[PDB]
Amino acid sequence: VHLTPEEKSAVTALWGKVNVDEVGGEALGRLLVVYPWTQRFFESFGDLSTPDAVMGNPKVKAHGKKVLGAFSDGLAHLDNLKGTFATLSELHCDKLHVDPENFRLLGNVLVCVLAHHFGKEFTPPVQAAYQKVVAGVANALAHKYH
Amino acid sequence: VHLTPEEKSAVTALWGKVNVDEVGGEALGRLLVVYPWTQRFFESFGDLSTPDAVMGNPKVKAHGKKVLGAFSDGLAHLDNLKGTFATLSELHCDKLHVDPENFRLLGNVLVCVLAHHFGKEFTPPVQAAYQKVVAGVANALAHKYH
Amino acid sequence: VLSPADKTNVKAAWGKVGAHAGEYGAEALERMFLSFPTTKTYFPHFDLSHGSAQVKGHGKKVADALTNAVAHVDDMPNALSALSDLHAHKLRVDPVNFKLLSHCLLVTLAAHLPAEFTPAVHASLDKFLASVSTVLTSKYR
Amino acid sequence: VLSPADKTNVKAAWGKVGAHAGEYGAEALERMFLSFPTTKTYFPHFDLSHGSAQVKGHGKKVADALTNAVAHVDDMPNALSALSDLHAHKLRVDPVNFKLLSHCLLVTLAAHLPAEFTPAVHASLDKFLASVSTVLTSKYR
Ligand code: HEM
Ligand code: HEM
Ligand code: HEM
Ligand code: HEM
Repeated sequence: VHLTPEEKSAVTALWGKVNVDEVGGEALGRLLVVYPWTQRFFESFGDLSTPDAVMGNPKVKAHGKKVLGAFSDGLAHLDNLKGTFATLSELHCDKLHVDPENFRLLGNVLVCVLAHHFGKEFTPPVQAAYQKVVAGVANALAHKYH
Repeated sequence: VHLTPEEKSAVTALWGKVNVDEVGGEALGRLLVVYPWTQRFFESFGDLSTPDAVMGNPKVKAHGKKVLGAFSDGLAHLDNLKGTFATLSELHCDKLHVDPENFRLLGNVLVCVLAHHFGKEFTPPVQAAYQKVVAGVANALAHKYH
Repeated sequence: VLSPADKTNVKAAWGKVGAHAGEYGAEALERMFLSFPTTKTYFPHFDLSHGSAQVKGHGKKVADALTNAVAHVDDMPNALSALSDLHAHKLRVDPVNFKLLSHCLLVTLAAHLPAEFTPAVHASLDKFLASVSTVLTSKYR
Repeated sequence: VLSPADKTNVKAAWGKVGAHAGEYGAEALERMFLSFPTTKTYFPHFDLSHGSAQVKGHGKKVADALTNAVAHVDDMPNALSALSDLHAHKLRVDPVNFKLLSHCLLVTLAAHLPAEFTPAVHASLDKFLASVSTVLTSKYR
């Protein structure tokens, strides 16, 4: 997708304050809470009973970090996204059996974590730009499912 | 969206026996009947309450033909769909203010009318080629929305 | 909610499916696995190819629940409670997938019941299933 | 069904919003017209300009209906000079936009109420607005 220069720089600049370890963990844990059925992948993690142990599990944090990190790469490939995660779309599919709705799910709770992180700075124009990213990124990662 | 040499043949070959006029007013009619909220763009046609009235509404018929008419001409250029529909995308958004989710609902109703029409001739592999295509046309009419 | 006329069109259309119900089952599924590839991420244990007996047996079970469902149309939340707990808790199958099966199922009925699948019956059938899907996702959170 | 630990979560969250309700409604709306440009197809008769007295006047009503919902958590519709069954018949808004409004009306609350936005109060807020969209889309067909 193409991004209006200032709408592309609102992404660029805001990302630089994001504590990817705090937001990465909170993005995944807050997802395992809110959309319960998303745990069908995270059974190896362990204790996910109450939303408490869900958020505090060192595996949830640990995996939310490398989930956000890879996101933090498509942020450079802000033109051709497919030729980036296409690799991970093979994985998440064939080998990992992951339903693409859950990616679309991640992008939205992430939009909320950021707004819970930057409060007022997360204006509507900035959220909107960050939507163009997450939706398009979600589709690139779920391009060739067969 | 992507298709393949053999899928195109199934699409094109199954489209030859199609009576665009007929199925056009057959699909738009059954759309307005299964999803009656789409009638918000049609106060200017007449009685649209009872299904008898919707189906045999001369104005519904006249417009089904126009839509599927312009739908048909889109199959020809199945390698450049977003381009082919760039001017109808802008007209539906700016001029008509047609929520793009109508195009997806219509595509699903159009696939039922095509299964209803060909019976066994509309096999699973024909539906899958046809779903791709109708999803393809829907993303193409929605591309110019802002 | 299903209107009285809806409840009449559903039983009238299902009555006509008959012994073929489990037959249409496997077909709605195959059409789903093939049309929406994403749907087969929930079947790593199933041979999903065509001809498959597993894709057939299961379709028979999918047919049986819509029959029990048609049988208890005024009490679906109690007749399908068992399955709802199976899909949300033990299967954890994302709610956006049922909308996917209900479509293939509907197309499958447009292919075998051309006489009965009128615009009125089509609509009542898109309702009945949406109501089933709903019940099946009641217990997700 | 909203568990009892949900109702009390939703209640404290909105009470904390206090008078800010209308302020928030209007903000979720503008966030929605920006992030989800398709939603603008329903307001082509609204002054959609920054600071508009027509959106703020609309965010108020939407909040007044959300406060009434909360204050009758056993019943969700009916409000203002025309709701009741307003959306289903007069507006005819595609069910798909209801989930988009709820998202934006949650990022608004995650922005202004970072202390009561624990990842548990978020789940209740989510289940709540989903139950409201489910009630407003109740008699559509
Ligand atoms: C859209 C953002 C995402 C990115 C870029 C991403 C990235 C990753 C990477 C790099 C791997 C790990 C290394 C490997 O297995 O070879 C992975 C695996 C996996 N992903 Fe994602 N993922 C994302 C979203 C998803 C979603 C939405 C789900 C949640 C339901 C998910 C669930 C998994 C699971 C369970 C694995 C398998 C276990 C493992 O990591 O080894 N991923 N992901
Ligand atoms: C996927 C197929 C679709 C295509 C190719 C398409 C095509 C067209 C065409 C060619 C026109 C004429 C515009 C003009 O006068 O320049 C039109 C008008 C219009 N379309 Fe679409 N359309 C599609 C779907 C829809 C849907 C889903 C609806 C809503 C149920 C709809 C509602 C409208 C409206 C409100 C008008 C004008 C109606 C009239 O005055 O007769 N269209 N469309
Ligand atoms: C439209 C409503 C649906 C019906 C009528 C239905 C019905 C059933 C029934 C009757 C069973 C048998 C349980 C047993 O006795 O073992 C079952 C199992 C299952 N269903 Fe559903 N289901 C529905 C939709 C879905 C959808 C859309 C999916 C996902 C694509 C799905 C996935 C599963 C899975 C994975 C199993 C387990 C099969 C196994 O491993 O043995 N269901 N369902
Ligand atoms: C789930 C949250 C929703 C609530 C609580 C809500 C609330 C309201 C309220 C209180 C009214 C005013 C009643 C009156 O003036 O008589 C109304 C009107 C309306 N709603 Fe909704 N609404 C919601 C969702 C939607 C959605 C999602 C859309 C579309 C994006 C929408 C579009 C409209 C429009 C166009 C009006 C009429 C305004 C006018 O032109 O006067 N609403 N809504």
